[PDB]
Amino acid sequence: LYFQGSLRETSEGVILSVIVAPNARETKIVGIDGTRGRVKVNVAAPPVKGKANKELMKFFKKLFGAEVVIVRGETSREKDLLIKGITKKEVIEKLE
Ligand SMILES: [Cl-]
Ligand code: NA
Repeated sequence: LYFQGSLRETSEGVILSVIVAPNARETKIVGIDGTRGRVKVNVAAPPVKGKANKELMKFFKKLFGAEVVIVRGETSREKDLLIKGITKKEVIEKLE
């Protein structure tokens, strides 16, 4: 997997662009959507009541060891996550 099309480094940190597939057995990175420039993430939650947002952010805060917030897409499948205070190098190392 090449994650460089799904990330950009901003003033505040790194914006990781994902597309969520809900209702999964396990939350996990499964591939790259190159048409969207987004990481495909299976999410073990239903897509109701913010449960997929909660699971998604829990999984990524654990992975990066950084504050993760949804900056765009709270009610979309295509969510942009700001990982505050981190470089793109560090995020790519963690995604790999
Ligand atoms: Cl910027
Ligand atoms: Na949700």
